[PDB]
Amino acid sequence: DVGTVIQVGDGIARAHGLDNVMSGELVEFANGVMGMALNLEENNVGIVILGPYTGIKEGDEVRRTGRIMEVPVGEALIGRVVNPLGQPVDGLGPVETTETRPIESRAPGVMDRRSVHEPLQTGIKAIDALVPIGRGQRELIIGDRQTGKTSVAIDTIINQKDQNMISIYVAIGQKESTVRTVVETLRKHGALDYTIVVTASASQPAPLLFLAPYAGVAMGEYFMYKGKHVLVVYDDLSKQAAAYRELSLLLRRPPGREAYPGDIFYLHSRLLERAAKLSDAKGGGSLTALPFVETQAGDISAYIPTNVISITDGQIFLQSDLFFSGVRPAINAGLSVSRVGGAAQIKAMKKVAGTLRLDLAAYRELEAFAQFGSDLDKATQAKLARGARTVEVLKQDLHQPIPVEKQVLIIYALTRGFLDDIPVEDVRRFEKEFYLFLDQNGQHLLEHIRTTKDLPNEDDLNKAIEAFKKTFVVS
Amino acid sequence: TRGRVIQVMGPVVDVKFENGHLPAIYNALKIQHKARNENEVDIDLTLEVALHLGDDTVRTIAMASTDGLIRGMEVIDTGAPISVPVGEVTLGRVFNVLGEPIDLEGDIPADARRDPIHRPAPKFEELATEVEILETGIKVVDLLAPYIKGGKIGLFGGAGVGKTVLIQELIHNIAQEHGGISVFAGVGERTREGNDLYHEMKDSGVISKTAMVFGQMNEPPGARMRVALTGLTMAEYFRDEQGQDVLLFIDNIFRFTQAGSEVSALLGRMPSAVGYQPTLATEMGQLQERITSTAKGSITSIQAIYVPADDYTDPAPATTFSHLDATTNLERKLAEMGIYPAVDPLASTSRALAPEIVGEEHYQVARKVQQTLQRYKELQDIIAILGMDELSDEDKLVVHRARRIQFFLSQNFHVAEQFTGQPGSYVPVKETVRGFKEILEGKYDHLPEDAFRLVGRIEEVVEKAKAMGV
Amino acid sequence: HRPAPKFEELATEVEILETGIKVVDLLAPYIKGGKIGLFGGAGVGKTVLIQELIHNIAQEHGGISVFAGVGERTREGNDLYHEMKDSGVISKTAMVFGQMNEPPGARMRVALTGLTMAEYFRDEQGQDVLLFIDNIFRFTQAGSEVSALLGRMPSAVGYQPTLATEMGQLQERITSTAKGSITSIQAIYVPADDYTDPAPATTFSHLDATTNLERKLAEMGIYPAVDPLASTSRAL
Ligand SMILES: Nc1ncnc2c1ncn2[C@@H]1O[C@H](COP(=O)(O)OP(=O)(O)OP(=O)(O)O)[C@@H](O)[C@H]1O
Ligand SMILES: Nc1ncnc2c1ncn2[C@@H]1O[C@H](COP(=O)(O)OP(=O)(O)O)[C@@H](O)[C@H]1O
Ligand SMILES: [Mg+2]
Ligand SMILES: [Mg+2]
Repeated sequence: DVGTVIQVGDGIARAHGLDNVMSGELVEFANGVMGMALNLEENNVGIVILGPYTGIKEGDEVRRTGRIMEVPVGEALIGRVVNPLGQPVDGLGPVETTETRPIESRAPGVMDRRSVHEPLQTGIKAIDALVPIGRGQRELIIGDRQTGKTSVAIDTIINQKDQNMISIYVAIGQKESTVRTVVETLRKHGALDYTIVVTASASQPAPLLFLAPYAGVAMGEYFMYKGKHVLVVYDDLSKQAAAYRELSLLLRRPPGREAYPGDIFYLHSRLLERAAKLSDAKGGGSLTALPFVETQAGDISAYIPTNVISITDGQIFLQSDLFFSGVRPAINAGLSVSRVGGAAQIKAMKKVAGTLRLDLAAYRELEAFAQFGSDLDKATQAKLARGARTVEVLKQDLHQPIPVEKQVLIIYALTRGFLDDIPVEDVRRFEKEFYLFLDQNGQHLLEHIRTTKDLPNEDDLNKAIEAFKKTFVVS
Repeated sequence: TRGRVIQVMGPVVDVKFENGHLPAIYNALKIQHKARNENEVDIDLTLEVALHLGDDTVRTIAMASTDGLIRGMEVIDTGAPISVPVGEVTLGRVFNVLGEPIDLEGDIPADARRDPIHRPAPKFEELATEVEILETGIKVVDLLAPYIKGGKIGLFGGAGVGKTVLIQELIHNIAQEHGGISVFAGVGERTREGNDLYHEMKDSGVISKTAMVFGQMNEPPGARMRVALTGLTMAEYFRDEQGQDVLLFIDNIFRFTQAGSEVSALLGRMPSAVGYQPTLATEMGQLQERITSTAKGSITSIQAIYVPADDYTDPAPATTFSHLDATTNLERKLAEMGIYPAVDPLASTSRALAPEIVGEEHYQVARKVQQTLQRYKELQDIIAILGMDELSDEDKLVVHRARRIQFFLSQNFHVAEQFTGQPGSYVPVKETVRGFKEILEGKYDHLPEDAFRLVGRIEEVVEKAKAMGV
Repeated sequence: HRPAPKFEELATEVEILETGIKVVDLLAPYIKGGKIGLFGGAGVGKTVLIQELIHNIAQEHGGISVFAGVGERTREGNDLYHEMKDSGVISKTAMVFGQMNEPPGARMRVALTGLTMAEYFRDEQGQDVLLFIDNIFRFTQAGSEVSALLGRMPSAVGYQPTLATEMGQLQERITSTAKGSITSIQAIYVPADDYTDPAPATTFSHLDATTNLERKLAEMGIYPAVDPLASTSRAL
């Protein structure tokens, strides 16, 4: 079972011989570069190159391996940075291979799943209160370039220290220096205890770019089937989509609507359907996914955004104008919805966070009108004041996930009208001082929130917040 | 006969069998393989022929992943198109495209009836003159947009505005009052609906008759294409052999064109239109034309269809829309008002009975209803700008009656009994028209508006108003 | 043509580069090892800004610099050469030119040869080298022309199938290791005042700081023509 390379060019070679080759089998050359056989003509094989193709020459010997695109998985991979082929990237010696599994396996089917009822905490007040996410749900994040997508993902992975989760971060076509910066930022805060980072940077060939998310999801699926919960984040699926387009074009397949071929919906939906919430019959695993999609000029209506958004269970939209203006983070209620949310959210938050949504929307509309027109009625002015305080509460600083209990308590304080007296800029100081006061005085409320999952004794909570108001000093 | 594999090209597969006596187009070939040594992988695959080539080669399409296929492996041809198992034995379970149940409750015996999927549409000889209206038991549907049996229905409703409740009620009614069974075939997202249908239609028992067929996005293009045709063969068995007065349902048409979007990727041939396959109209027509009434048996394959594309001028929505017969719309703003089902006066066709046959009263009532609703809409526009109090008495009376008319549209669904607790009401079409006529005639102008909610008949409105202690 | 630097080698530290220009220093600081982009229409002063920045850096900081002209106008190249010779800066810098009247392959490879000059300076002399590139737009155009000649199917707006990869390589060999920065300042032209053409978007994905020049400022008395609000740097 030996062959010779008869053609080479821009990553797609051809080979003569290889009688017993199997479609999809890993194949390797005398140079040592790995290749994926894709097409088997009547007397020659079409090989896609995974690695540097410069070294290859026609007449080179090619050898089959006998495996069908297996990616190593195991416990050793936790905390490491690895290639989609599974090779170590950050030195530190070779990772131990517990077992090897293909990446072309079938997704979890119908009647083998379960409705989502378990919360997943990101740590951002606005997200956790307005747009909850459940374990096993797929939530897409879209925004203009430079809007904090990576900051939100890092905040979620950092907050996942408390709750059992195996997090896998997949960097597709990202700049290498940013990848290393994120790796070090996860090394601090201890996030590398459980996180696995898979990287395939822009320099890597397009086949690796399109193969990376498949390898990451394949790695997560093993912890899914053993029973461990998983959270996988794709830094940007658009790079995978583009790298797919390029490979098909080089292989001479005709384009579709745009330069993208018709396959892209199948390619991305096969990836995204692989995340599921399993039932008791299958071990009860879960795999949350938070894909990211790039948006030009803030125009949602486009081929890739609609194509992917048709697949997911919801999406969150971040506006760059609000972000740059000083509202960080920034989410628009109109375009952001979570269809699976409400069942995973703990009852405490569901009770606490009822009027906040209506206040945000109605106040924002009224504020638009008011900045248009000065003269107003007294009730509208009171609504404006309440909305201003609400906007002030929602603001959150960088790399500081907040535990849920403080969120629900501060949202309760905001909604009941205790916070209204505090001036705008003093609201943030009020918030952090209230967190310190909660650590100081109301511990039993926090423990009752932890254990019960419901709002604690309301009278004592009212007394505690009133006492904090009595202690707090304005201006 | 037996033939060997020679080529593989991934999803289009393009296996060029070298054979002695070729199989016809659409025939089924099955591959069985065992792991002779460590390298080889056991695979069991089914393929459908789609094209003949020079010499003995016959192009095929595989219904599952081809990883592990090796040149030289032997292939056996069945002799007929892929055979769905169908009949009494198959009723009451969820199938894949090929014919095996996905849920492992039981396995179909080999002795069962198996029929080919691909069949020519009914000849012109066996068709029947179509004038009659199917009864739905839903007041708004029986008053504004009736459904012609044997014809494709369109419902443009977003997910979460009552689509599942509406289809559950339709299938429950059609199995309660008629002899019709339903068939469902989805392609999109997650089937949480399986448990809702399990609850209500297994309490009713119709679940034992509805033979759902599922193959969704994760599947290769071939299965996603042929799923709808399997679903249709399910109905074809009943209509041909059973010949009962079963005016059955099949609940997806456009999803075949949504799969046709991927069939454009399945082709591997010259592009046309906007990247679409050249044969878009023909491929869709072949499916659509198999739904007909007939004189062989009282089986009308009337289908309710949801169109996710919802873009007017695109070639595939336009081509599908050309075949539609009736249309309905579900909107969230109407869902806000508590009026269920959330259907608005939008309608299409359905004039085969009214006023064609006689249908005078029904047609005039419907026209007055739509006219009054549009007048109320413009009056509501005026009210916000300036105020209702300044309206004249005769114009105010229009809003007065319009409120009652708007609220009467609600129906207490039978399926809602497990949440609301209301037993549920079924209304005949003639009863709907006759009762509603008095509302337009102002027989009950004095009754409070709140009585006109979630009741089947006008006498129920009167008795509810009485129960309010007038 | 050389394999890229690996993951373990790279550093992450941030160092600001002072230019002495009020707008740039105040509202869009540049970073050692980072890539800085200059965007704008025709006749707004991008070449004047890059040339005066070269002079200012060589005058005050005194670091080595390399200039790569990808398809530069022969008239502008000769005027730049004479201006730098008069300035006494040429001795500190180095220049490589790929002329427009040359086959597209040479106009593609000229940026890589300039990068190789900066590479040897940074690897052996281990200091803060700078690399100026005249225009990436013509680099992408040359790539498209070479692909069309070679017989590859077009994509996007007539562009070559392999665009993202080539841009990524050219901008990922420019990385600041522990030894040396290889900071780059790059200018790009917007064909129709729309920031959506594939080349501007692909380059836009790679930038740490972007400074965009407006024709209205250029025709106003305000020199240089830099829009404050739309110019941003992630090191602010
Ligand atoms: N809540 C916040 N308050 C203040 N600054 C913030 C906040 N969230 C994010 N930022 C800052 O905004 C920037 C966001 O950078 P980030 O890499 O996350 O962007 P991105 O939108 O994901 O873009 P790209 O896809 O190009 O990486 C960072 O400089 C980060 O420090
Ligand atoms: N800061 C400035 N000082 C003086 N003249 C300027 C300045 N900026 C622009 N100009 C005028 O505009 C022209 C700039 O040319 P150039 O920098 O090549 O524009 P572009 O980079 O848009 O091609 C000069 O010829 C000069 O006359
Ligand atoms: Mg980012
Ligand atoms: Mg210029």
